[PDB]
Amino acid sequence: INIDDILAELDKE
Amino acid sequence: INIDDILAELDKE
Amino acid sequence: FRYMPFSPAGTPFGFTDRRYLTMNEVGYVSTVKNSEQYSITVSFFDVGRFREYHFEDLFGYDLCFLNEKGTLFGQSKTGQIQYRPHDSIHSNWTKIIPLQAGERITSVAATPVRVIVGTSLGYFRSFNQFGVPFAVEKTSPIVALTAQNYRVFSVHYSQFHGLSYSLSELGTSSKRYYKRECPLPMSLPNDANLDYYNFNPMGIKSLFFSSYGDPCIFGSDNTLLLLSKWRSPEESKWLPILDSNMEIWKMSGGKETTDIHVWPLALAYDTLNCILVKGKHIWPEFPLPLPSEMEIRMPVFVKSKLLEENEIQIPVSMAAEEEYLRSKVLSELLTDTLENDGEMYGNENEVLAALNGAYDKALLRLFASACSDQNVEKALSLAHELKQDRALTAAVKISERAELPSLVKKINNIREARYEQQLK
Amino acid sequence: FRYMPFSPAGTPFGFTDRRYLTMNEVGYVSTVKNSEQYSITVSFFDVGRFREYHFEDLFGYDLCFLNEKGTLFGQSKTGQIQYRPHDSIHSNWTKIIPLQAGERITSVAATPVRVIVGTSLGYFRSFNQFGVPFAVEKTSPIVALTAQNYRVFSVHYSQFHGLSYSLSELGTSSKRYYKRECPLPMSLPNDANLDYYNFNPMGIKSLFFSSYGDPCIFGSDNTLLLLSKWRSPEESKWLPILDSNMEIWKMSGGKETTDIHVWPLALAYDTLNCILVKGKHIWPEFPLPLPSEMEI
Amino acid sequence: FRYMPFSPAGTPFGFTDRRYLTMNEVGYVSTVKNSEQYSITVSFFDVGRFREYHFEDLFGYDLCFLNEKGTLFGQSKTGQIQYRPHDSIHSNWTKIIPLQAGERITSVAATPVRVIVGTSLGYFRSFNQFGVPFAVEKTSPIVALTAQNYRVFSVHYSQFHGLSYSLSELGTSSKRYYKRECPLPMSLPNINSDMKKDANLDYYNFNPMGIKSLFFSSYGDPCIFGSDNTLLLLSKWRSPEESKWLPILDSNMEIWKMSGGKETTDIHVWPLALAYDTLNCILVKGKHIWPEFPLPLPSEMEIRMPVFVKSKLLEENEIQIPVSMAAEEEYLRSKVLSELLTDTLENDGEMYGNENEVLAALNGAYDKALLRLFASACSDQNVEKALSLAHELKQDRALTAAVKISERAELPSLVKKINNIREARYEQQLK
Repeated sequence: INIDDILAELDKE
Repeated sequence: INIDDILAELDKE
Repeated sequence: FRYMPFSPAGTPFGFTDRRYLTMNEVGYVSTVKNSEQYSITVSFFDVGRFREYHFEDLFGYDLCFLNEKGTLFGQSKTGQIQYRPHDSIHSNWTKIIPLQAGERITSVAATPVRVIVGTSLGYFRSFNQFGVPFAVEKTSPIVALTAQNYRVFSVHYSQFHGLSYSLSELGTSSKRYYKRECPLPMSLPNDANLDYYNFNPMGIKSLFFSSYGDPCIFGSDNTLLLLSKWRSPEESKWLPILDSNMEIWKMSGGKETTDIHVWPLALAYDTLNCILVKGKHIWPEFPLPLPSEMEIRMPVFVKSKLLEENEIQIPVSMAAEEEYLRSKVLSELLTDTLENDGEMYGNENEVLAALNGAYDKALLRLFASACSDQNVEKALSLAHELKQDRALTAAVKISERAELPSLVKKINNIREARYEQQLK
Repeated sequence: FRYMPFSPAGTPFGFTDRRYLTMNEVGYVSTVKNSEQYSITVSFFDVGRFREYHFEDLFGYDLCFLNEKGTLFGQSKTGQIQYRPHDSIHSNWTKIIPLQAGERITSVAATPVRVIVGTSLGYFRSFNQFGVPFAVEKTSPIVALTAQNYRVFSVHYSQFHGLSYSLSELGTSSKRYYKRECPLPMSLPNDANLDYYNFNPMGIKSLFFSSYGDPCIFGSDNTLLLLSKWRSPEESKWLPILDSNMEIWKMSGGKETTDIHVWPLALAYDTLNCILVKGKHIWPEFPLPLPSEMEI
Repeated sequence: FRYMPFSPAGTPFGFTDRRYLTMNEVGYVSTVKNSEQYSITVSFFDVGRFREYHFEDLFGYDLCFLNEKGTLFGQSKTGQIQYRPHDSIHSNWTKIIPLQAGERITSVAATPVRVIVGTSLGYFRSFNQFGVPFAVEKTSPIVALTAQNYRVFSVHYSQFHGLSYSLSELGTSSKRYYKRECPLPMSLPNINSDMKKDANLDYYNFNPMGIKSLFFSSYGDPCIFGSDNTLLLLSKWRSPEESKWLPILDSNMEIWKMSGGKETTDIHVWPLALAYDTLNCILVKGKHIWPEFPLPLPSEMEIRMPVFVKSKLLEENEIQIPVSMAAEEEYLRSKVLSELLTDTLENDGEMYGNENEVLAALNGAYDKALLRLFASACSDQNVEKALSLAHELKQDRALTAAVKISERAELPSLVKKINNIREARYEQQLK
């Protein structure tokens, strides 16, 4: 499972 | 430096 | 038992006429045998701030402590001490500590505002930076001292307990104990390096407060121990936060060495300032190498497992576990610092914020792997350990992508449960 | 001094190829030497509640701890541990504990919410029931561990003052110490039972929490020691609430018999759950006698 | 380790047939072997108040404690104790303390209102002056006890912890702890192999811990005097996190100073009591370090902070001390006593009726000694060190004195900085 896109979303918050 | 005279004043208080 | 004069990161003479008296993040102090006297050199790592100097030692100082404002010198047998401010603005002062029969000065320490002397009979003598005595105290025999601002970390030894430690604050009014002679779980030394252990029987290579003010110690097992929760007597714990032997092993591409050693200078947040000593002896030599940096790592890695997954490369899932633990510890420590003492350098709040971010991020990776192995129970437990509500949201998105609707609802319950507390 | 792998109420191999890893009120775990590996069996006393099972042991576990939710296994030299939940709903998990040179796992313990590993170098590693690490702590060398819910009772050894004990609680906030390496009033061992004192040199037959949350220990002097009022430092003392030598003597009608020995399993409010052992050895063999109960 | 019966300032028989059971500011108690029995004598230093008496001991009392109202006697093996009031108003009473196999009474203590018995198993048994028992308590093995009014200072020893101490109060109903088994940093005796033929070996067989005596000071602070001949006083005992043991007298150093800077081997100090700033003692002249018969007249030895070095004392030359060097010790000594006395008054109030005047004079000597150090710093052009000293001043009139000294030294920058201290204190005073 790739979550790199989800992790990036969390940083932008 | 001699301070005996200054010390005496403090005692009388 | 023979009490030996201790100084942080000091080295023995060995077969030479020179050694390091002490050593830390500020600089290093060396002494050379000059026929019947000594030549002492005080050097700095920040050449811009301070200027390296030297002088002749007619007493034979075997004790030293270096801070940013001055250097403290001690003679273990005659009991003569000297404090030398770095700036010429302030004057040097000299004192002779009273010593009973057989009594030796075992350790000295100095901050910009305090000067400390400990003896083998347990005499604890403190002064201000100008040599004005504050109070003489009797404790258990002292073997090692360090200090930072108004706080003192002392190591004691008895024939009953072994090693213990005390943690105190030298306020304006009186000495207050945070911790009084609690167990010190440092491994003792159990050879080519025998000269060192004759010089330093306890094997305490160095000890210090971290930059954020938490006590640390570095023994012969080459493991950095940090004292956690010391403000709460019943919660205080010693934490191994760095196995330098394991880090050296990883640097060497998983190969065993016998010629690379670590010499501890200081701990700055997450980085151990040290000297990497290459050679036969485990202590640094002349000239002193440039200081190196070694990031702290929780000792949770196995050599056999690290080899299979292949400088050694660490798989993302395995590195996430260590990063989670490392973040957890550092976050807890720094928060306690901020909730009690406040800031010291000016970036603690930002460090803590980034720290908590790395914590949840590492945790989410462990969560993803648990989802990958269809392990809903383990994943749910991981989600409970999340800090940010935004991380719980991220966890939900991962659960959805893993097609685990049962997990999504349970995590959403956690979110609602936290929102519930927000309405109170 | 040698750090031997400890488990509650464990027995030595002796001249046989089988022994008991651990033993308490829940059940008993045994291991048998076979041709190339080992065979571990987990059995229960309340057969109506749990399913007895067995499996091949390729690693050679010599450490074990059993609770009402699962069984914990440990290999002292390779640092390998495995947790097996009693239900099939929950997965087994295996993990390897880091060990420096000469470091051995000395004791393990588990609760429904915690997994504990102690070493000869004094490393205290804690996990949850899924293997997620929570903390790594440095203490005195650990020789024995036991746990109940969030509470932990550990026995430590020092070169200087010998045996000591700590009592702590691994709460949701942080680990709190109620007792920190305090004196352990237990009597050290003072022969056909020579294999046992080589297997367990400290003579600690077992240790556990009572049903009301009090630390108990059962040494070689066969006396059940109970730590009472541990929540209060001023009035915390150990109470010899049961000399099993006396209770046997009463059952023999006042006749000194060297045939019967007591093997402690648990403390349950009013009685001591145990195994009454008849034979040369002071430890139970196969088959395992029915559990007995001694009044306090 | 063998627990030996302890009594304050007790001496061994040695190679004679008599010894002192106990000894303090009130008087001394001796016992003589009388064929198959013993002759116990109770003597006093105030012959005007009390009358010396004696009696026959058919029990072999090896334990004793003396106070102003009565004398307590103890038998370590049979567990028999007896309390004998000095005055005839109240009767003597005898009790038998329960003892297990191998259990011995290790120490007894008595005040006019409390009687305490400690055993080798750590049993702590207390009574009132009439023998009415309190609850029985279990603690660590007790090796030494002392008491004052309702408060008890106990020393404990195990093979686990070493030496610890407790400080408690025996109230009407129960025992309250100020301090419970905290570390006792008293130096233990270092006995050698040449000590096996030493003349004083007999003492350390009689008293292994080397605790020559222990007591409350007249102002109520715990003190102890071990084989290193250093008086240790417990400070800040009302605040558990602040409690510290303070070395306030090196008697070896004082003897050396008395002897005109000469090393001796025949003069020893036997501690009786501490009265404010003076150690009441016996000066023992001879081979043995404990006093014998007949007993010398009590001496007085003023306490001195151990900050003097022999080599520096010789250079500046009974040994004469330069005023500047004596000022450091006097500042420190006044600082300690002032801190101790202040805590006493703010918690217990006066005891004798002149403490506030004592404290007032004390604070006067403190600032006065501090000003001398201040002057010396001014003399050596050391403005920074002088300013640090000025911050330690107590009286505002002392700050004024510091200003005048600064003016005479022609240090105007120092004057302004000291005046700031006055201003800074006035601000805090209005809050």
